[PDB]
Amino acid sequence: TPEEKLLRAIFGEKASDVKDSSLRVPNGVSGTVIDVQVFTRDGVEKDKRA
Amino acid sequence: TTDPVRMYMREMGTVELLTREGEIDIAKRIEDGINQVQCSVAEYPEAITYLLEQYDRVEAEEARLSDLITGFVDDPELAREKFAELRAQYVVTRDTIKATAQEEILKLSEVFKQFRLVPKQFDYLVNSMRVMMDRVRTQERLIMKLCVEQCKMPKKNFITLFTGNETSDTWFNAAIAMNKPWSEKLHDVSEEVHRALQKLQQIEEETGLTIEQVKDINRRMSIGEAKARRAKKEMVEANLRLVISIAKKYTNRGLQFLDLIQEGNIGLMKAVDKFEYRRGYKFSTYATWWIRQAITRSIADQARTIRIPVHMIETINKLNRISRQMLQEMGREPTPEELAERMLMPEDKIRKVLKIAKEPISMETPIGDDEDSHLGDFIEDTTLELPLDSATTESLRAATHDVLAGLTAREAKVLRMRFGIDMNTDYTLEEVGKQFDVTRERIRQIEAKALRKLRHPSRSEVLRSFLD
Amino acid sequence: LKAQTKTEEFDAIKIALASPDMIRSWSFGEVKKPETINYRTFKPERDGLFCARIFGPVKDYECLCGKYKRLKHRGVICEKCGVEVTQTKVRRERMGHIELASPTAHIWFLKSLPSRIGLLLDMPLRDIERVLYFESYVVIEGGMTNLERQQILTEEQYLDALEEFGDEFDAKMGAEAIQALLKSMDLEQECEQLREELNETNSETKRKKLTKRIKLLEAFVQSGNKPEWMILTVLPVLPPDLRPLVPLDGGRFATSDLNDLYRRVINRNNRLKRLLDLAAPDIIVRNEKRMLQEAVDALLDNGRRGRAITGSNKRPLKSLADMIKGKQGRFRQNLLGKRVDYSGRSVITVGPYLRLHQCGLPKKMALELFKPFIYGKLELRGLATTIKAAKKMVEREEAVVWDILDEVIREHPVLLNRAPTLHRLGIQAFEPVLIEGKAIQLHPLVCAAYNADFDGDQMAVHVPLTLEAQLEARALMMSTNNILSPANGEPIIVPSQDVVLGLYYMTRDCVNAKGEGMVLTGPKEAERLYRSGLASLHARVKVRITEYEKDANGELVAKTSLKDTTVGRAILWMIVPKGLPYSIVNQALGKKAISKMLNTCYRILGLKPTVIFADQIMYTGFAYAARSGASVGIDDMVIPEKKHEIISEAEAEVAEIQEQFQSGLVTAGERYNKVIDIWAAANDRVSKAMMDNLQTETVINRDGQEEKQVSFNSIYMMADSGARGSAAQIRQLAGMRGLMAKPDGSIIETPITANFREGLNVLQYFISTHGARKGLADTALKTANSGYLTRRLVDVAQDLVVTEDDCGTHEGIMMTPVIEGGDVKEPLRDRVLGRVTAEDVLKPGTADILVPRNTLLHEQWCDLLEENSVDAVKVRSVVSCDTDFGVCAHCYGRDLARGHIINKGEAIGVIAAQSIGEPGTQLTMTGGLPRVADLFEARRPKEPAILAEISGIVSFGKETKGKRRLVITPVDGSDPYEEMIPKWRQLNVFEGERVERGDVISDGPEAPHDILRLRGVHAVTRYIVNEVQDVYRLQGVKINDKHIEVIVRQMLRKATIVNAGSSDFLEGEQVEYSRVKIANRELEANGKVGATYSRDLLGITKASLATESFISAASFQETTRVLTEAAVAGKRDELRGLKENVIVGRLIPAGTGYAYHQDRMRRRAAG
Ligand SMILES: [Mg+2]
Ligand SMILES: [Mg+2]
Ligand SMILES: [Zn+2]
Ligand SMILES: [Zn+2]
Repeated sequence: TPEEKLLRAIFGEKASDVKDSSLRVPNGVSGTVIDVQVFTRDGVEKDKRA
Repeated sequence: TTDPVRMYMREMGTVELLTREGEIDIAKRIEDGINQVQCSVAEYPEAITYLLEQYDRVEAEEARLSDLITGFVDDPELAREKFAELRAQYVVTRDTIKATAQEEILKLSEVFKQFRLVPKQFDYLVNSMRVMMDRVRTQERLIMKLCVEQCKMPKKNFITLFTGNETSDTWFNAAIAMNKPWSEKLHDVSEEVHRALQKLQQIEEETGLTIEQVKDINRRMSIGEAKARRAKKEMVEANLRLVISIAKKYTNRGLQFLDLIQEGNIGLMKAVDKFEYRRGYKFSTYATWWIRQAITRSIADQARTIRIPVHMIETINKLNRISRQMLQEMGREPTPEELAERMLMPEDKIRKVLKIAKEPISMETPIGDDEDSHLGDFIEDTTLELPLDSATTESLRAATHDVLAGLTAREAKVLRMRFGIDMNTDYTLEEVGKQFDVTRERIRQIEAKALRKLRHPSRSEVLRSFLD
Repeated sequence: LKAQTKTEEFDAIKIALASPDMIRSWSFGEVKKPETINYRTFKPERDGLFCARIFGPVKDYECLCGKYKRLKHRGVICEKCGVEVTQTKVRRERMGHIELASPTAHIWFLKSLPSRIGLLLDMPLRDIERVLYFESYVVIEGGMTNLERQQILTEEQYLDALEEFGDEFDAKMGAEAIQALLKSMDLEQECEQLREELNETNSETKRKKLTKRIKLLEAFVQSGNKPEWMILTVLPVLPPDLRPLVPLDGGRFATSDLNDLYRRVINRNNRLKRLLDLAAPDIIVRNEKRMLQEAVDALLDNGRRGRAITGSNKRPLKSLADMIKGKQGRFRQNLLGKRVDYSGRSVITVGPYLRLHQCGLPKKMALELFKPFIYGKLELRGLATTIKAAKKMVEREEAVVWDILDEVIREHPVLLNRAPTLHRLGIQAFEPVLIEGKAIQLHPLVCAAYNADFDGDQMAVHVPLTLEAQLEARALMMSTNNILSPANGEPIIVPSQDVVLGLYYMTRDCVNAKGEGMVLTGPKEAERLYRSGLASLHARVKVRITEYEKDANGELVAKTSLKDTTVGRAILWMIVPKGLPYSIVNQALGKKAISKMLNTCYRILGLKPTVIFADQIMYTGFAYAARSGASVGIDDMVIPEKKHEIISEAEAEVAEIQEQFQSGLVTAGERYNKVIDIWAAANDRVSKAMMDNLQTETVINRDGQEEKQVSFNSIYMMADSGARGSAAQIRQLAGMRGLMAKPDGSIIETPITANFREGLNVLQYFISTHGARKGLADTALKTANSGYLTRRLVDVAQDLVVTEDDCGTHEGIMMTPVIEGGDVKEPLRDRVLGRVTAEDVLKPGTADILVPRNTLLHEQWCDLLEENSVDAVKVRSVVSCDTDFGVCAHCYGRDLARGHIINKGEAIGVIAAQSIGEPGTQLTMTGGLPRVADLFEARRPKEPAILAEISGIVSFGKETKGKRRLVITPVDGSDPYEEMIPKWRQLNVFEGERVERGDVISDGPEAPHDILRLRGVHAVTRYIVNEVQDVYRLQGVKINDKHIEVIVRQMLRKATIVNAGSSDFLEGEQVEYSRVKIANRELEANGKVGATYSRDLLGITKASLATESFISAASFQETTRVLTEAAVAGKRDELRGLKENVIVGRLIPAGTGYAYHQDRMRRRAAG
């Protein structure tokens, strides 16, 4: 909207075409990461970590 | 007993099955019925002249060869020369009414009966006749009610010198001198009846037929038309059992039984219209294709909550089949790319096709605990706006409006201008330059310094908290 | 002055039939296609069940085609696809319609139990269905020929009848015929016709059924509805977003069942439209019409036919009637009941440090709850630039916010609730106290009111947002404002268990202990003696005390004396404020005395002193109890030394009786009962042996030789004090426990000879199992019985609220002590306390006005009556209150959590119903809880007695015809009464006596219908309260008789006319209406006459059935029937009740809202 558009103009941030869906720790539960698994569809390239 | 399946099975069970000969009985009647109306249609002069007026529009590139004829009884060339024959037979028959005409008016019909017209055009003729005949009846009822009901004259003597005329004045002004009790009463309405006769006798000019002939033709036509439907209806009733036997195949495909047999019944209706017993095809084995055509064409079309094109369905069906041999053959079941090779197409479309193919799940599907907790109760609104945002929106105006009164009256005007702030749309910087009479680069410069003026803090400390 | 047009704040509601043109008014377009969404681009297909043209934009303020995407553009209809760009919200509002080819019947007016269309036409249902399925032809407007207007013909018969008469007679079939009938029907002409026939033929069989129809018809006439509208031309379609197609994860879709239904009706409708232009044969278009009729029915209410099932899923698709309907009535208002923001919950714990007005609230819970407040307070002082920065701060949890939260928390009550909310104390307001940790801390004294044990029960918290909600919580729902049960005036904040063992162990005395005999100046130096270890808590001591008495006129006298007491009671005196005497604390202070202590403190000094008092009692109770070091060891449970000997002697008796049965001296049945009695008697012996030994056997010495007092043994102190345990439960620990009962209920003739201090062997435990499981089952079921009962109760009362001040009637009921067969099962003082006098009461002598006319009888007044010998008092009751549509404050009583007379506007019906229902858990499975329900259901017993119908001499007439007639003969009045009574039932009635009307003409129970009819209103209400109160009091449950009286008043709300002049003679109707109406004739219009009525007795569940508001009835009754039966009459709901105002979501026309509704209700019928 206009005032948001002014906001980006003043603080000069390029508003991305992508939205943040990242999985984040629920509020208040806190622990140590003991494992990670990556399941991938057959045919998509496994990323570095995977 | 309710359950419309039962009251149908029993309403049709009354109609008795046709004998192998009996099928032909009704069918002969059909031909007879239609041929009567065809002959009844051939006898209309305006019906001829209209086709003439229509073909001159075809040769004038005002229509296409497909929008008038479907071909006759016996090509652009062939079409051109056949119409000339019609035009030829018309102009002889036309001038001979000096009685003896009868012999030639019979021939004008013959050429006209070879033409099988596109159904739409045919209907307009039929429409035009009855519309023209309503036009006659309108005038017929006016002259009677203004005489019989208003001026109090009996219909017994009103029809005596009528038969044969109902146009000229023998009945209107010459029946008033018979000195009957109802005779002298006819003078009062004269102005109103005789002026409306214009359209009545004009019909005999347009149609070129006296009000005498005008009734007979489309009356016989009505009889034939009526006759046709009678026979056709009769035929359909005999074959309902067939539709049921065919529709019993398609039950759970996702449409109701009675949904099926009704769509199938229509298929049976189509079959009667196009059937010819002269081809020696048993009517039983001929309609099956039409009924079956109707069932599937409907099931494909309307049986889904998300309607999908036909080829998509057929695409889908092949896939189930393939999974079958390969199901036990591969011992578990084929991989998402296995049937892909089996199928012609790009094979990654399997995934795309597989998505739209799923049927939506009932939002009332009871989930866990059975506690009337239902799936739909768990579907959150994503189009809503949480108040913690809407609150910051009401605030962001107050933020930006304040910082804009902290600037020069022109910087606020210029910045509210470059953006949509409290104004419909925003303005290209060229438009803004013209508004100020001081234009172009000048304005572009001021904007820069403005953003620069709110970048450093004192100003900057309040608006920064908006970013995350 | 101009009326209005746009949205004002509406009052009342109206319901009626919908015209086809009326349906078109709502409709913004015709749904012409079964299509939903495009199948690729998921956009709605124009024009189908989901349509931007008919209904609304998919996304906010944006055209569908995309030509107008700008937020400025609003009233703009896109030229490409007409879509006025406006919020997507309108896709939830705008309706639509469908134009049906053929008319279609509305299943609700067809299939609700009294088929409305059937009896509107006075035509049978099965026939109408026969006409609808095209299974026969029906006549309409027969003319003068051969045939009735409503007569039905078959195919051939119609043909036969037609050859004779072609025209001037008309018959159709199917829906169009029924619609033609309804249209042709002239109600006015028919009404007149019906009026004559009532008078002409005189027969009860005839005019009974006859009169029912004419009133109904004219109701429909005056209503404004036209009969034709029961047949649907146009069908409205519900807004798309109320039956959404919304996507899910994995790209799959989910949708409401209505689409499948709506789609079907459309397809079939459309197919039928096609079949008309194709001139299909009759047999098909007929079949298509039936299929369309079935399809519409499946849409509206599925299940009145075959119950169509949704596509590919066995489960039947849910129709519109099932969306409203449910269990029970509406889901919206049914428990539960709508989810609510600003709430939470967690496990609860103690927190004795808390004052009674506050509660421990976890730090994080308070943070997430007050989140909007914190934002506003944070940006009020400028610690956060803006709300966004504030959000980040509490999300960052900067340390600075904690001080700000203590500000926003301070004066701001929170509501605490437990799971089975029964009485109003199930919700109470508290002041928040910030607590590290995730557990809720709850003031111990309240754990009784909540029935909240600590076994892991969880409580829910609610934040009172609006200012009015904060002040409602503080001045009504606050903890400190309810310390007294509204069920009975006794304090519900009574210290519970740990505290009373503290105070019991504190004020108690042994014979010889440190400090015995000495004397002290005052309690201050008494504690100084104890705390230093010089004096024992219990030792006999004289100390100087200063007590106070306000016995002057509102004024405190002081008195000092030497009281003979102990050290503990001396120490305890420090807490007792001012005007209480030392007598209250000079005793041993059991749990019973410690509540009546609190009661007196409240009834004397008021509220404020009582609250802080209660706090102090708890603090000192816990403290000294902790000092006491009370514990329980295995040697604390003392078995009688004589137990084994008692068992053997009783073991000898069975062998005596056994020898008698083998030798035939006694019968088998006689054996069972004999043995059971001696074993039972044995149990009492062991119980009362160990009780004597356990209680006093502590035998101790002071200076002299020996002496013995009440035991200081641990387990005894608990039971004597009232802390925990009872002689019954103790008996199971030390003495033998009971004789269990086999599932059959036949108590076993070999009891459980062991106890818990010893071991139970295999058989004894296995036999013990049944009692436990049936106990749990019974209670778990008794849980269910109670809930339903309170439900039935609140449904019949509810809307009852204190409205007027004084109805000004001298009328009331006579209050005497209950005197059940022995001595005083309940005194007079409890029965009359807090009520208001009907008339002044005299001494035993006269020319003495004790209590002057109507006066609240409080504690002094009841004692002044008790000083004197006063044996009987007449009291205004809610059953006698002259106020119509409510209770006059004087007729009810004072009772509340406050002692003052009941305020104007309190909703008493609910608190009455809640108070009766809540204790119901403790009743048994004649007797018990189902017995209570029979009373409230008015249910006639199986073999009732019969009462003299009229006074005068009676005799027997005719002879055993399976009934032998009884003839009563009044002296002056008419004789004619002879009732046929089966004579094989034992009579009582003296065959030769004059019987007062209402005497016992036989024995056995009596129907309360009689008592009302023959004996009178006061008699039956006295009967109910005393019988139902018998049940509760037998369990030790205190329920003031008031609450039961209000339920009773609701049972008899309706009455049946006798005389005439303006009303319906035989009509059952509200005595409220009648009484206000006969006042409208005694001086108004014609006297006319009249009319005399007869009060009727309705059971609670039947009386709740009749409710003026249909929205209320649609809640708890059968919804379909309510809406139909209401929709025909065009009934206009004025709200006014509670149930309905909750539904529509406005102020309850009671309590705080009562001022409002009152101010609005009067604005009405004015100008
Ligand atoms: Mg408890
Ligand atoms: Mg518990
Ligand atoms: Zn558009
Ligand atoms: Zn009263």
